[PDB]
Formats: sequence, structure tokens, C-alpha cells
Amino acid sequence: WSSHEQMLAQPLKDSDAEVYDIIKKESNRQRVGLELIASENFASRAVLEALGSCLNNKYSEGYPGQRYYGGTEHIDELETLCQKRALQAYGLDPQCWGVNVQPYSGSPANFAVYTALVEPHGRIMGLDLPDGGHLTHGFMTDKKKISATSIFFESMAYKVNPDTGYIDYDRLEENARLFHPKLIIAGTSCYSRNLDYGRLRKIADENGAYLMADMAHISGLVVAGVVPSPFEHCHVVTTTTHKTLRGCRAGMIFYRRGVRSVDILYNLESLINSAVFPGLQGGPHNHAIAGVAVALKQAMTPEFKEYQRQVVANCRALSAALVELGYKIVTGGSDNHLILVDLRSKGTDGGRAEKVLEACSIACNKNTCPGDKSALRPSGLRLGTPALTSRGLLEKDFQKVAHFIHRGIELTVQIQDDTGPRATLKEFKEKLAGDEKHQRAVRALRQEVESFAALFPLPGLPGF
Amino acid sequence: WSSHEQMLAQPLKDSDAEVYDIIKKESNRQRVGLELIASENFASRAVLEALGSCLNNKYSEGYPGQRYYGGTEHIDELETLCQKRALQAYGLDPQCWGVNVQPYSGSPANFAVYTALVEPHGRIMGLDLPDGGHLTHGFMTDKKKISATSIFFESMAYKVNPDTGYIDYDRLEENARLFHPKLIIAGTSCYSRNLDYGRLRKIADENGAYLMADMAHISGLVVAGVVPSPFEHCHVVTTTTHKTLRGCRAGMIFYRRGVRSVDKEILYNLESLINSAVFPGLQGGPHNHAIAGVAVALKQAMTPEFKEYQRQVVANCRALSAALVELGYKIVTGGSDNHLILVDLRSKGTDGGRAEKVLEACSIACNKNTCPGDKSALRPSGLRLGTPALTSRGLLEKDFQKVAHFIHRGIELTVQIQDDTGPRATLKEFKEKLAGDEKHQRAVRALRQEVESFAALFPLPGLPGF
Ligand SMILES: *Cc1c(COP(=O)(O)O)cnc(C)c1O
Ligand SMILES: *Cc1c(COP(=O)(O)O)cnc(C)c1O
Repeated sequence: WSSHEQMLAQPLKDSDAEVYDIIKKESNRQRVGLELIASENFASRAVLEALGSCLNNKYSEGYPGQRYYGGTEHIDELETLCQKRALQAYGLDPQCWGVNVQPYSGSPANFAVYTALVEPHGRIMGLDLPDGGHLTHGFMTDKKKISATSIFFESMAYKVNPDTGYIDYDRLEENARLFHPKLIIAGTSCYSRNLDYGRLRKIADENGAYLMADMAHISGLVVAGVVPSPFEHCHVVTTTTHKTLRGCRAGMIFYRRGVRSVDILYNLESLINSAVFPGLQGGPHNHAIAGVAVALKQAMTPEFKEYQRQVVANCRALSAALVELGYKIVTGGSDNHLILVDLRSKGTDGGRAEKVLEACSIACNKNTCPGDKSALRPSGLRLGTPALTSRGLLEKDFQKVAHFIHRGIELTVQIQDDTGPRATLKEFKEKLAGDEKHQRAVRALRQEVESFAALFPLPGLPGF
Repeated sequence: WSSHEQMLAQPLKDSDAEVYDIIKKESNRQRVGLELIASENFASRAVLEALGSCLNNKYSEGYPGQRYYGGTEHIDELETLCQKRALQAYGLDPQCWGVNVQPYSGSPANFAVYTALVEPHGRIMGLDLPDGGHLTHGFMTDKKKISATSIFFESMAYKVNPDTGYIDYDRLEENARLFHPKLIIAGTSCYSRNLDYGRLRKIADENGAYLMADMAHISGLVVAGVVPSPFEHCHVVTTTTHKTLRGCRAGMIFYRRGVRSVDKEILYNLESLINSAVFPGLQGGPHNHAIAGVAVALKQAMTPEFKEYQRQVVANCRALSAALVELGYKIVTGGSDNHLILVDLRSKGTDGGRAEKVLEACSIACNKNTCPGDKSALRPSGLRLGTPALTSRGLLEKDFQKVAHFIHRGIELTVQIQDDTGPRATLKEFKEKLAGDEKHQRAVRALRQEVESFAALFPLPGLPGF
């Protein structure tokens, strides 16, 4: 009749032309650019197929033991499988650790941990945004509470030294005695080094606070064994299932379960599960949990372990190649997948550079460097190797890359001379758009990057 | 070269055999059962293909105007398209309404509004859980603050008349005068009737509170024009993009923008507060594939085919009501203005607890709910039945008459085990007797073998074999 209603069978490319091209376009913008954004990566066809399944269609509100609905014989099979793969892939005795796989992304998971362990107005210490922390580790101004984490809990930042780039731990341990936090966060969004979880545990225990690691950026490296495991000192560990773990967007919270002390058990499990549900979320996204389960399988495999070993080495290559060209790397080096490039040695800033490199189809982002005084004119560049390593690039290809980046910095500087010394940014950006002189080089530099990029592959479903 | 590690091109059926079967099993459990859970539905292949795309791979932190990263020409094209489809599908002048499209789901969308407009410890009022409200509308008891809504904010509930099953608006107006809510919630999870948004606006205004509608359950019906629009009285309206809108799991927040009232003249400020609460306040990077699906689902929602499916959904409900009323069941408000009904199983001598399980075992899905009059949330007397999911598989009035009949058989059966169980018997007992007795297991198998035969006669929306 009008029961043409089986438009439900109709495929996207025919149902929504507008959305189809957008996908076809983006997936192409990916194939030709160089992704150096540390938090980016490319999920496998496998993980990606799970997201489109009919598991979207099931409401499984509660947990595998206790659910609020019924046709859940399979969603329980699934969620359990995922919890088991998670604890396995990080090699955790389930008689010591548990895992919640329901958080929707990194952020919710973090939050849910605060709700659970810290309470409304309890204190949190996180590394400052400019010194390398995340928005969810608290973030204020003398005027406003930006991040929900500073709106509902009382937060305080601990900073890195402004000459080493290193977290000043003697400071943290001194202020924590004065601030009295209920939880210390150990995790970063832009830090080249391994965190001393051992010392942090000391500081936490001396205050009767929980040590929480947010290993979102290094989760992949930790599965492989490349960087040291946080699990040895922390009571809780949250993580995205997608930055270097290379899954789809989701989050997990790992918590300790078992014994704790003199003459007493952990209670972490029930508090954290409750906070995620019914505390904060609604029905779990089962297709998401599927992809996470898939990605955890692939992560245990030795092919992942090699990709993760490649990732770090690709970073040492890129560092050296740039060091050799006169660039300063912030802590002098890196223990993992990223580097903080200080562009003050080349006479420019990360604000300007970021834009010129962007126009050349090279992606990265600006970041403040330890010493900076003005988050308005940031001096750094955050470069990471995960996404490009997933497309195959081995060291020699990254030397190729270091060179393109260099050209781009040279380019940004030409525009910084030809712009004037008291030049606003709206200007610099204007001149990069209108001046034909410049457009020529930019266009040339780009035509050169995309072709280099098209050589390696782009993971994903049929073409996209 | 271990660099043959391109296990990244390798398909699921080959890469994860364990998860493949789990998907193949569930998608099958779906084809043979009768889904009567009101919040469930089946998304189209179209909406479902968008979820698997490369859009997953992009980080687009900020908003279309100001993002924090760069390769976003397309994500902006997309997010805008979605915002436009949304305002369009509900027929809203974009000079009067804006839409945030990044909530990861209904729950977080509500939380963001409360975070933006009510602030920490600000007062909120919503319908009580057992009276048909939703968890996120606040939920607390004598000992614990259970929902996060009632942890960070201070909530107090309003209830339905227990002799009528209708919201008692008189009490809500009285109580609001003493409680001073900063925001009143107008939305339900299990309510057969239209909410008088008009009167709720008059109570909100009298108190200088915001009227927020959470139309999650009825969003589909509202796009078709079946039930009346909340948009005519509320300052903000949140909704899932998946209950009766039939999309993927995500959420949206609609807010007023323009001039709110004059002395000069003061504008709404709703937009910037809301947007900021969503980001960078609460969430991280948007899920672009999810947004793609929502955009797809909204285009399908404007089409007259959706409008006909939505008109069918309501009628299928009237069919299911009557068929059941005719068998002696008491429908809670006596009827329904939408997609669901709250069945009172006290007239058949049993409860929602036991029934739910028997019907479950017979491949018939629904869930228990307290009825207005109930005193014991462990002994709920009701059944929430909804028509959306089965209407998406084609069932018409007449098919629902046979459904009504299967449900009936199942209640008769639950009663057989309740009698053959003893009166002072426990749910652990009832559930175990339903499992060990072959006497019972026979009927159950027979009734099940019969439901599946019936369900298989209908299509099941979804992408290929998965
Ligand atoms: C289900 C529902 C929600 C919550 O959505 P989730 O996607 O489960 O987080 C919010 N409001 C109402 C009215 C609902 O029925
Ligand atoms: C990116 C990131 C997150 C947040 O993940 P979203 O999905 O973007 O919410 C959390 N923690 C750290 C340390 C991160 O880098």
C-alpha cells in the first residue's frame, strides 16, 4: 500500500545520498592526508562491521547477573566475553581485578569513577591542561569551572617542571598534604614520558587517597608490554577503547577486587558499577561493546604486539629526524607514541604552524610547552605515530614525513616574515588564504604529501 | 614481514568467530520472538550502514563554528545537516529553536540540560519512577540517592492519582509552590496518556522554572503528528533518537532561542549554556558515525511512509487494548493515546513479576511495572506492552489480535504454575518450578513453538547477515 515501508531494507547510498557523499568524501580525505594527531587511529574492518549489526536493537539495561529486561541470553554472552577478553589482554587475575565495559567514551568512564569513589565536592588532583592533562582531570580558571569535573567536584592541578618538561613530583607530594584529595589522577594527554606510578602510589597512600590511572593514550602500548603497566600500583584504571587500542569509541573502568589490609576488602566494584548504572547511563550500546570485544581479541595477537613495537620505534625515528634538523623535542625524547615539538627554536609558534601544516594535508595540533606563558600563543606541536603506523609506515617513511613537516615549518615562517612582527593571527590566516605567492608553495607541498600518502593503505570497510 | 598483519582488512566472520556467532544468534532470537517492550524497535539497514563507516575515525571535538582540530570540512557538513534535519522534521523555525546533536544517548542528554540550566544542588521535579517516570528524572528513597540526577541535583517527585492512573496536576502545582523547582520535567517512560504541557507551563512559569520535556518514548509519534507536540510550551526538549524515532542510540537536546520577555527586551540564553555543558563540560569527542545514523533516521522520519507506520503504531495499540479488555484485563488508564498500555494483572490473580518470566520463556517480551495503586515494588502488578517494534515488522490490527491471544495463554499458564506452587511461595521458587517441572515445561514449549512460527512469518529489518 503506502506499505512501501520496507524503505528499511533500502541501502544508504540510495536512501541518503547527502550522507553517502559525506562519508565517501571524508574517507578519501583520510586516504590522502598524513594523520599525526596522537589520539587518532584507524579501526579494522572487523571492529567496524560489529558497529553496524542488529545488536544496536537490544536494550539490556542492568548487568549480566541482574538485567531489567529479558531477551538477553546473547547480550550477556557478549558483555561477559568482553569483560573476560579485557582482563585477559592486560593479564589480570580476575580474583584481583574486575572491568566495566559499559561507558560510552573516555569522558563518561572517568566521570563515573569520580561519582563512585570521590563524591560531590570531594577533592581531585589531576595534571594541569597546559602541562599535559585532559579536560576531565579537572579544569578551572580564576573565573569559571569549565569541565564537569571541576563543576561537581573540587579539583586542583599539579604541574610539570618548566625546564625539564617533567612532572614535578616533589611539588605534588607537598601540596597534596595541604589540599587533601580523595583521588589523584595519573594519566596524560600530552606527555612523552612514563609516569612514576610507584611514587604516585606513595603519595596517594600517605594521604589515604585512591590512585587512578587514566591510560587512554597508552592503553595500546600497555597491552603489548612496550611501556610499563599502571595496573601494578593503581586501584582503578580507566581508558578509552580507541586511542592506541585502535577500537571504536567506548570506555572501560578497571577496578581492584580482593583484600586490602590489617587485622578488610575493596568495595570498588559495587560503587563503580552502581555509578555507571543506574547512576549515570541508560541502556548500554551493545554494538559498541561488540567492537570493543573484537578489538580486544586483535590486541592480544602478536601482530598487534609488533604494530605496537613498531609505533614506538617510528617515534624514535621521527624524533631523531627532527632533532637532526634543529628542532627541540620537549623532554629531549619520548618513551612512547608521541613527542612535543618546541617550535620556539625555529622562531614560530604552534598556532601558526598547525594551520599551515593543516593546509598541506598534514594533521597535528598545537600545545603549550612547559615554559609557555600564554595559552593564546602556544609554542608547541604534538606529534604522534599510531595512526600512520597502522597504515604501514616504518621508520624510513617517517624520515620522509619529518621532511614534509620541516618544509611546512619553513613555509609558516615565510608567511610570518611576510606578515609583520606585531601580527594578529586572523591576519596570518588571511594572508595564507589570499596571497597567491604563498598559495603556490602550499599547493605544491600538498600535492606532494597526498601522493606520498596514497601509497600506503587506509583500513576500513568497502573503500570509504 | 609479519607486516602481513593487515588483519585490518580481514572481515569479522573470519577475524572474530566467537563474536560473529553471538551476532548471528541474537539476530535470530529477534526474528522468532515477539517484541512488545515499548522502548525497543528495529533500525533500518540505511541507519545501520552509517554506523560502520569511517566517520568513526574522526575527532571533531568542538562545534561546527569552532572546532579544536582540522580535517573537519565534512564532519561540519554532516553535523549541520543533522541539526537542520532535526529542526525540520519537527517543524521548528530555526530562529526560535536550536538543536545540540552530540549527546551519546538519552540519559547523558538529560544530564547535560540539568547541568546547564539547573545547577549543582538546584531543584528539579519529575514524575516518580513507579508512577511511570524515568530514572534520570531523579530517583531517590529513604536511604540512597540512586540516580545521578538526585545526587548532584536536589529532586522531589510528582505522582499520579492512584484511583485514576493520571498525573495529579493539582498536587504538582501545590507542591511546586513550596519546593521551588528550578526545572520541572515533563516526560514519561510508562504512561498511556498525553501530558497536559499547557498546565505544566502554567505551573513552571508561576514558579520561574523551566519546563523541560523528555519526549523520548513519543518522539516518533510527535514527528508524525499523532500525539500533540511538546514544543509548543516547553523551553527545552530532550529525546533519544531511538525509541520510536527508530534510529541508532544517541540523544539530542532542543532549546529555545530568541526573545524571551520584555520590560527593553531579554533574550533566551538557553543555547550557550546548554552547548557548553555538553562540551567541553561533559563529553569528549562526538561519535560521528552515530550522528550520521541520526541524520539518516531523521530523513526517513519526514517521509509519509514513517507517518503511516506511526499512525499504524497507535491503531495497533487500540487493537491490542480492546482484544485484551475483551478478555477481561484491566488497562490502567482504561486506554491509551499512544504506543503503549499498562496492563493490570491483579484482575487475573497474578503479578507482573511472575508473568514477565513465563511470557519470556514463551519468546514473548515485555516487562513488569508497578500500577498506580501498588504498594510493594517487589510485587509489581503490571505489564507494560508496546506496539512500535512489532509494527516495524508489518503486523496489522488482526495480527495483534492473535498476539493478544498468545499473551493471554501465557498469563493463564503463569497462573497454573502459581497455583501449583503454593500461595506463600517466592519468586525464586516460582522461577525454579517453571524450570524443573516437565509438566509445565511441556505447555511452555508448545506455546513457544507456536509464537515463533507466527513471528517468522514477518520480516526483520537490518543489514544482510551482519
Ligand atoms: C529510555 C529513556 C531515556 C534514556 O535513554 P538511554 O538511551 O537509555 O540513556 C530517557 N528518557 C526517557 C523518557 C526514556 O524512556
Ligand atoms: C581522549 C581522552 C579521553 C576522553 O575520551 P572521549 O571519547 O574523547 O571522551 C579521556 N582521557 C584521556 C587521558 C584522553 O586522552
